[PDB]
Amino acid sequence: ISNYINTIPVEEQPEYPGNLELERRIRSAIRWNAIMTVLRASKKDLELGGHMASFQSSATIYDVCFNHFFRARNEQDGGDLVYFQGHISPGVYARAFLEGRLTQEQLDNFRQEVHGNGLSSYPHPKLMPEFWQFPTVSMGLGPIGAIYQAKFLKYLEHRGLKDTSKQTVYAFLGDGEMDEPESKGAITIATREKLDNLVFVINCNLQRLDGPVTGNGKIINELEGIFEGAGWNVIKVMWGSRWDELLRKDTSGKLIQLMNETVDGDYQTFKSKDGAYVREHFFGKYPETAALVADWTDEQIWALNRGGHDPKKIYAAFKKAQETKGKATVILAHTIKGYGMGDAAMDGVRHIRDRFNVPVSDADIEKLPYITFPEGSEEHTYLHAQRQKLHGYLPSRQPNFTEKLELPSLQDFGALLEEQSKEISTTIAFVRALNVMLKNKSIKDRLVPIIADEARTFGMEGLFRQIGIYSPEDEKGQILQEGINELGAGCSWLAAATSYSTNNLPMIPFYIYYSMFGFQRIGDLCWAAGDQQARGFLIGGTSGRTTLNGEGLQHEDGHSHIQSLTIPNCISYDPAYAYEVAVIMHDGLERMYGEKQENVYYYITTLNENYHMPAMPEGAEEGIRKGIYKLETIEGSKGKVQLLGSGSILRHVREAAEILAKDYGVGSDVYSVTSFTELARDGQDCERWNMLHPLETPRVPYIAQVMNDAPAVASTDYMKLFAEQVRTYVPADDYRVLGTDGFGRSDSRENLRHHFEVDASYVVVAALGELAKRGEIDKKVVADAIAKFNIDADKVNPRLA
Amino acid sequence: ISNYINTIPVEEQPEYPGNLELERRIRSAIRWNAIMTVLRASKKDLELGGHMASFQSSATIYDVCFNHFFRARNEQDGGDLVYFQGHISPGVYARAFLEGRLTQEQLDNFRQEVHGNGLSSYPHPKLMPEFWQFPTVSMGLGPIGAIYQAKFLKYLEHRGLKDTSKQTVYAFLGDGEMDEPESKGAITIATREKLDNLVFVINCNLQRLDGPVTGNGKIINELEGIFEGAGWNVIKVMWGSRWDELLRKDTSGKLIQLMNETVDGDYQTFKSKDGAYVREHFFGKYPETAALVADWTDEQIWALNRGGHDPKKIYAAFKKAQETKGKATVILAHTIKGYGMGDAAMDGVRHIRDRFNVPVSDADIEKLPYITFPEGSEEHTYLHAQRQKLHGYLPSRQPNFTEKLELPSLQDFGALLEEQSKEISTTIAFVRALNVMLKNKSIKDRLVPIIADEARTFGMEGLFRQIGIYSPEDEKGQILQEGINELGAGCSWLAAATSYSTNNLPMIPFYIYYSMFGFQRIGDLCWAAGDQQARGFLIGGTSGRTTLNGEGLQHEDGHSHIQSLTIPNCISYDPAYAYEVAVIMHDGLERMYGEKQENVYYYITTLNENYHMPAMPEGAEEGIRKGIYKLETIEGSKGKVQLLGSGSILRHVREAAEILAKDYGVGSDVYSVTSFTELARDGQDCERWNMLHPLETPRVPYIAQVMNDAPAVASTDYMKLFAEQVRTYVPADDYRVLGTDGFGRSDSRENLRHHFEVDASYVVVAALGELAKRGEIDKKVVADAIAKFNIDADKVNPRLA
Ligand SMILES: Cc1ncc(C[n+]2csc(CCOP(=O)(O)OP(=O)(O)O)c2C)c(N)n1
Ligand SMILES: Cc1ncc(C[n+]2csc(CCOP(=O)(O)OP(=O)(O)O)c2C)c(N)n1
Ligand SMILES: [Mg+2]
Ligand SMILES: [Mg+2]
Repeated sequence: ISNYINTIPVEEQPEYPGNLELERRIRSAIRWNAIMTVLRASKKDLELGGHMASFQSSATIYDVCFNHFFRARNEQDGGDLVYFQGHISPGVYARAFLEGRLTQEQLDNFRQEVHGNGLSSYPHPKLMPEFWQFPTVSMGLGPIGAIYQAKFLKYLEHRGLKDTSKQTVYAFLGDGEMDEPESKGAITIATREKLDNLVFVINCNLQRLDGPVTGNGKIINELEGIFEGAGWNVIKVMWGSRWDELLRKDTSGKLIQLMNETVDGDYQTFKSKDGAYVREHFFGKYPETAALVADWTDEQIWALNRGGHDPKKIYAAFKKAQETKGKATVILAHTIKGYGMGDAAMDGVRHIRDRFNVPVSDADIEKLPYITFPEGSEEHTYLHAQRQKLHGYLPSRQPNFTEKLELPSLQDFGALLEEQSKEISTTIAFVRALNVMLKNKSIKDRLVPIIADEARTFGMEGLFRQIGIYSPEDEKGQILQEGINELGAGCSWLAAATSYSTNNLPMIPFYIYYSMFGFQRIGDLCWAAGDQQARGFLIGGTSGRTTLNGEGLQHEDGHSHIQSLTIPNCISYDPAYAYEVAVIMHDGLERMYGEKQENVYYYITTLNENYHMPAMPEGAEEGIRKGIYKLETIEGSKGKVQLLGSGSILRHVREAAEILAKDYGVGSDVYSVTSFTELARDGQDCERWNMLHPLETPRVPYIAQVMNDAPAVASTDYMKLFAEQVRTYVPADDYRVLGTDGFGRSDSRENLRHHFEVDASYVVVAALGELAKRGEIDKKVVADAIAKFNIDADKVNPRLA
Repeated sequence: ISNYINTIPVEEQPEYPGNLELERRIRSAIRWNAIMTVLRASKKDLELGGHMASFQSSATIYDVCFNHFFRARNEQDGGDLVYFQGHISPGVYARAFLEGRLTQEQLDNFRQEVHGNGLSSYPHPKLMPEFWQFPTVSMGLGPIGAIYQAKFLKYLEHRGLKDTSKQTVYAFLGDGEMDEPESKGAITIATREKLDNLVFVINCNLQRLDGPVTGNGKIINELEGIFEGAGWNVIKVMWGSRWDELLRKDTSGKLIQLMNETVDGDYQTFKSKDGAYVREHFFGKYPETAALVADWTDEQIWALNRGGHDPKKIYAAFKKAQETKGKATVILAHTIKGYGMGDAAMDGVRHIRDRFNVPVSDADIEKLPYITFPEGSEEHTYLHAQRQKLHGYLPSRQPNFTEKLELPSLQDFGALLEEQSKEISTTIAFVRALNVMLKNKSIKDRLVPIIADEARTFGMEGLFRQIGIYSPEDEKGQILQEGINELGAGCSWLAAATSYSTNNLPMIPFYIYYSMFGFQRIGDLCWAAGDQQARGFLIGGTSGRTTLNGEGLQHEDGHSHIQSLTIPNCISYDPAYAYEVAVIMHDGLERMYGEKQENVYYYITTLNENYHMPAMPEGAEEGIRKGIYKLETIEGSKGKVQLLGSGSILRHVREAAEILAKDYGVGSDVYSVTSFTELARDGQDCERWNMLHPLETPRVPYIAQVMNDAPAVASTDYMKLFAEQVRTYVPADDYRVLGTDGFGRSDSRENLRHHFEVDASYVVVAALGELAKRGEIDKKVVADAIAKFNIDADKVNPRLA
């Protein structure tokens, strides 16, 4: 930790290149319109919300960036990637409005978006696909997402895919937000990777929402201490220009001492007092410091400002950041929260108009008018000139990539469609499918395989020899090895999955990890990825409750699909078979990166269990994509049922079908369900359409088109709700679902499948139970099956075990 | 960063208090039994799994701790709280066996739990309630959990609730695991809170699973740099005692330079070679370093070891940490991964028996026999003597607390059971309920209100004046204000929620935060809390997709209940009314902290929307607890439907009920569903039991004892699955569910409820639709209703919007 003063002394401060007074006129209009936007929303009394205090404290920081640093998307690269702090969005809207990119009508619909001509509260690409780029409102996610975006830009350069050298990634953070573990938890990575294209800009107004970040301490010193410790270049923007004469005049060093010893809480109290209270409780702490302002009027003292409000000090910091190589830079900008808002942070509005010399007359003020700069005006000319020199306007977003990729055909995955000689797993199928893609000339170098330390567990090690590990194992390595860091891997996957938009360079990430540590562990990033329109694959390896058998409670995933079905634009599959994996991956590839350019990402759970992989039935492709297809029909004269299974448990349903027929003369239709979720969604879509078109012929869910009315039983390696979600659409009156509800534990697969009551013996007993409720067989036969299979009818419910 | 040598020079090292030769014998027997345990499991060929290399690298560190530092649970306090590294559990089991706490049959059932008297793969209290305490295998979670556990212990002391001053929290971490953002993301908190009762022990073997943490860097220096910068006391245990002579006679300072400049990758290469290789490639880098070992044999050079394997260096580090105050200490223990296994770091294990001089012939070795120390042997006596001096054995766990609390009765919440005077929200109801608890002499000081920065948003500010904010706003403050850090807040909640077991001191936490940032953001910790048998309350505030209307996409929660239903021992509720909040909170209190001592925690979503709160219907209490009860029946002669709602949408369902009756002559039963999830679980339980007992009187799902067979419609502020989950158990053939599937966006509550198709209008159309399909009313009536209500039947499905 250094003294509590600017890192860049005035003697090393470059001349400011802009027109300060003109820039302030423009900035005042931006401040005014931002406030107007929020107040007009408030007018409506619809509890719309919206903030003002934060943008007021960071406005000047952003203003210097828009006038002298931020590069917009251009023909060479995507421009600077700015992770705008979420709640200062009203300031971004105000500026875009002044630049003529948004209309008054849109500002007037700030926070009312359902009817189409509105503005989102925060940066949501999914809601404003041509405007926002990075969802930052969910705090903590901005900072780590930025780190990995910066890393991904270096990767694209190193791999010879795109020259991103002129791009800077800016993460605009709040100081309270730095308490999120995700905010500082990955900062050493920027040093390991020498991310000199990354700048963290922390607005140190010393406050969170409901109080100071650390009133009894010095949050700026805390941040400096740990970032410096992590190898970052730290630039503190502490004081404005008026302090420069005062500091060089302090030959005693007591002013510095005074500044260093004062704590956050006290600096914040001074901010509320007055110029007299200041010379008294601050400058008046020591005679030498009190003597420095002895010849100062109380008004001249109150004029002393924080560095984050002085364009000259701000500019020096971003310039130094821009010049720095070898490591990332973090700028700690000292500001006043609710700057110039006196009242809280009609008289209040008048105070603001006056404080910032806003060009709004007394006759118009009550109309809360927006201010505009006419073409020909000095303000209009300068606003646009500065931006034209930096390549246009931002933020802006391109929702589709321009190039046409020549994707592999399903035929290209032919070997995976045939019966397998060796027993393999769906994870081995996934790796083989990836190898098929790495043979495609068009996309082979666009693929981005990602792992979180573990590769061998997923049989990814063979790929290493072929494409190597990215390690600026060299700078040309293709695989991203992110270590024991699922959030980080997820952020790399997200940067890759959105490169198609950000850099007009489609990249296709496959991130494979232990499924339990996916949505459960990085779920907020997964939701953010949907907002960001990510197009990529999440492969949840070692999936299924009973299948990663020895690992136990915190590893056995019988519910990731329940978490994944909550994401609207995540498409989820739980395939059993080698060929389904191939069809599913080919289709996802086509949908996301073919002409359709569908904005969805995929989640495929894969397995670590080897078994016989049969050939794909002729014509089953569409059913596989839609979610279900009839695999086999077994003959039986005594009764008929339908049996459904997915992932590793389909095996055992299929065994149950043999037993039902051989031992009980009960025929069955047997379905592989590659996606209960896609089927449930299709069902809801049909039910919804039907309800809204009462005069039309009811539409039929795909699952109801595949199935008949015979009593049905489903079993999967996931909790019962996974299969129960399609109940409403299943055309049979009786539908019984078995599942792995309950905490996992270590044992053999056989023991866990019996414990969770999903194995063949339970499927059989479940099927006979339905046939008994129909009278087709005597209840006694079900009782006898239970004893026959050594099923303990009285063991505790697995959910409670 | 300091030089790459021990922090503690030999000169300041205390004399080792133990019997080194006897300790080594005992330690070798533990290493052996640990290996035997895993190899026997392997032989079964059931893919059980299990690690050996990591415990070998950390065995000596744990050994010094077990013999000289770890305090077991005792009469005065819970002893030291040791977060053992997940996957060195075989070593803990081996020591426990040697201590006579586990039988051979248990070791022989390592990773086969299902039949009882087995052992979990990792620390899972839910599975071994009297043994393990803290679930750590989900790497990342142990370090942050440990930080907040240490802070919680300080809180307990500061609040005068329990003298925890003699307890130390030890977090045993891997160096690769430190990459998880959660591992270092909160390390600054330990400094803010002066956690001198916290010791992080990082096993620096330089390796994660598939390779080095940073082969081209120095992971120990990275860790030292950031922890030092975060204000921690860092103690490096780099080199064993054989190096002391070398460092002492090297007046050139070259050995140190050489140690400093060598990177992790090269150090790992040395360990894979031999003495000659080290002499040439390490010491041979400089004439002076070559000179230091010129008269050493290659064997003597090869004997040089890493500090983490020398009991004397280990002891000095732990003793120093024990005397360090004002901040937490992190010990960076340098070790060799695959220690003593060398060749592969039945007989290929005789290398291990010879390496550690294990008393087993080259003929019994194939039988993988366990070593024990008979009562009376020098080893047995010493093993137990050292532990007795430390109060017994650990880990161990007490499942229930001993004291009896005198809990508030439901009548104590009587004011909340009456009609409220003004329109309030369920969040206001929650705060009023907490206030009733704060008046109970028995539990008032055991309550732990927890917030993540925002308090005003949840109306928690009034409490600040009453019970204060914990700030060691002073150290007697009761509310934990964790800032913008949901994971940290969750970790404080977890420490509080398990204090009943850990410290035999029941504390009752209530963590309120924005519901979107609950399971979605800290879901892996919520799963771990379940494993840890947490008993507390998670209050998801500002919940419901349409209800936190202006906030938009990353805030509007219409799915946390889908995430929460995945945790077996989380009981979830979405009440509509203040009296339901009261009944649920009272019941939860009695279940978890009353004589039942049920191992479940609660999740209650609450709202930020005010509306009329009617009085509780007489006798509705149990129905509120169970999940559903009938509110009223409205007459109508043209048809009959059932209408269900929960949370903020119930009042709109009631509006629909009035519209149906008054405009269409359609009567209704109206139900408030307080918990769709508990009803679904009850139904699954009933059906499971019935089908396993085909001849017995079947169990009737609770929901089926409340609802009848008239067509039903449900609507809630959550995606359709939340209400669909009970379909199988609803006793009506038509059950239509409305929900908030799709990404949220900013608008008025009215606009969002119409966009998400969940408002009164849609419920009416849904109900009329069912009647028309029964030919009870003309299909035209539905079409006209759609028109009358300005419903756009062709707008896109909200799930895709
Ligand atoms: C994960 C998450 N938790 C909580 C919030 C709610 N929130 C909105 S503004 C705010 C305070 C932000 O303080 P700080 O980061 O210091 O920024 P400032 O407004 O001072 O610039 C919080 C906690 C959020 N957006 N995301
Ligand atoms: C969140 C999470 N991700 C992945 C794993 C899988 N895993 C088991 S051991 C291991 C490597 C651990 O390396 P390190 O932390 O360095 O410990 P060591 O065994 O070297 O002492 C990993 C990643 C896990 N347990 N938890
Ligand atoms: Mg702040
Ligand atoms: Mg390691």
